[PDB]
Amino acid sequence: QDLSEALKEATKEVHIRAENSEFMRNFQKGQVSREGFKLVMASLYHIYTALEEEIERNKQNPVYAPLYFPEELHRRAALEQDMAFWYGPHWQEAIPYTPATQHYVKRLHEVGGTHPELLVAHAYTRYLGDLSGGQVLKKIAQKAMALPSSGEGLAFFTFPSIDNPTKFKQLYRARMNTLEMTPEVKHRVTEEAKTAFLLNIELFEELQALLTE
Ligand code: HEM
Repeated sequence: QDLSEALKEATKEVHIRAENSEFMRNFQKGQVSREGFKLVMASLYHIYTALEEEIERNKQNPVYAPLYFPEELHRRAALEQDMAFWYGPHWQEAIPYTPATQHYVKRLHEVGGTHPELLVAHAYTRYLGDLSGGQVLKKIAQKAMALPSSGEGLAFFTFPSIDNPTKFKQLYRARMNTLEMTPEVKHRVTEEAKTAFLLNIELFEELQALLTE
């Protein structure tokens, strides 16, 4: 069975759980505040920073290399612009770095540094979501918070080098399917994808509590 299918199957249950975290439930209903939106976007800034550091570290490693698409996919630059938008020109000392964010970053560095054959799980969990359901979330954010169609403050959700997210997702899946796969790697990759999802749920749990304190 192809890796792209194996990952979709292995994470469909946990995905349902992630959508129904209290934070995402509120987000999807259009009940996201600037305060809540800033917290989550600052946490993604740290997460994607770590993810992409490790991608760059492993760009030539054949257990990752076919998924090397910085121009199309990388989010760090977009997130910097968003941080300048939401937090102002001194954003680097204004943005929070929460413990649940630190925990996700830590696992990203473990994977990138010690288990790079699992990095695909982490890329899959973030980028394929961003190209799919992230575009729905963009539209809700825009409407909730009166964010302009010109895209300021939502650079994260914008892929100016990808014409068509569906076709690119199909390419990315096809290329995932060219990674050298053994039963051992496949099984652990799908497990790590479930972990990546849990790390995201734990962040959403944490942020909700911080908003409700
Ligand atoms: C309310 C929150 C969310 C909504 C409404 C949402 C919605 C979606 C939608 C509509 C799709 C496309 C499904 C399909 O094409 O069959 C999707 C795919 C995806 N979503 Fe999300 N999602 C949300 C949260 C998340 C979170 C928190 C993660 C990961 C952290 C994520 C990861 C993904 C991934 C990896 C895919 C690709 C599945 C695949 O094709 O293999 N989603 N999601």
